[PDB]
Amino acid sequence: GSSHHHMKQTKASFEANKRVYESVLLTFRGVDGYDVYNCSVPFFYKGKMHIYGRVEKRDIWAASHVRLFEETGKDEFTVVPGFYFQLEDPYVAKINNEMIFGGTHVRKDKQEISSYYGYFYRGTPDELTYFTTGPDCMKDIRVLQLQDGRLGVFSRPRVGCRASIGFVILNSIDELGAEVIAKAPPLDILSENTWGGVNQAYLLSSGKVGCIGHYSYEDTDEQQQPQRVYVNYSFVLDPQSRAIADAKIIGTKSCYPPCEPKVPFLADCVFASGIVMRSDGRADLYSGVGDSREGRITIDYPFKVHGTIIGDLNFPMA
Ligand code: NA
Repeated sequence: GSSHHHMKQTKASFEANKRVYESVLLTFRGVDGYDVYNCSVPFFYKGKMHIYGRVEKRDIWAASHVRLFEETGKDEFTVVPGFYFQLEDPYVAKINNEMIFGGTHVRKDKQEISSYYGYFYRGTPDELTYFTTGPDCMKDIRVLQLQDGRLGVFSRPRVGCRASIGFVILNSIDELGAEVIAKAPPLDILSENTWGGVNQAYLLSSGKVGCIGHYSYEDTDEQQQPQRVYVNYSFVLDPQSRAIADAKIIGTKSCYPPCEPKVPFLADCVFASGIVMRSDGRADLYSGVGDSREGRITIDYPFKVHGTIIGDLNFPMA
């Protein structure tokens, strides 16, 4: 698809000191011959765990779609007939008891990518209605509902080697559009020669925002081959002061079971999906692995000092 054609020391510390309690790859049924990866966070609908997956052949020129899957066994998901989107990298949020769903839409002219943008949909998994679009050539836009009911919006401008995560508060999802996302001011998250993005935002009991995302940079492996490193990253935003706290690596490719990446320069790449709280007080971190599989690791809850999650991703029928 679109992506395929100091943190280095922080990562080496993480690789030495990591606490991983469980480690699996997900099995997907019903889409044989496609890879499934870079999913949404899992959510609940009709009493069942579901996830949206990015569905794409291994070939770097193959185009992505998104399908809905339902949990049919432990770490086993079966495609739900009847729901397709022409998108990459799907993601979900709950705003006023409604699903907001998004993905990256790729526009082509004479078999080459001409533009891409975030498409946003609202409703429930049985019927999602496309309603707004992000700015030209931006991805990694994410929303959540804040403690006062307003809409937090994360942007992610990226032009060559200049990238930032931005953030703006809107009154409601009815204001979400290209110009307000484009004008979101920067947050102090990404360093020079790095990139990254929010994948899933959570409202915490303190009123702060717990972010699960990715942090990325260029490196060279032991065999002196190029790698675009992607790590699972967390931080906590204070939406009033805009201060960033407790920024840290929470997962890396070595945490998940071994698997072939889509291309050789994604051998140390994981693209976060989100966390699900467990019966044992730990977090299940779901992630894309090598732009080819979806994995799950059990980790310490990454927002302990800033509070527990407010609300859930259990979606009511319309
Ligand atoms: Na991407």
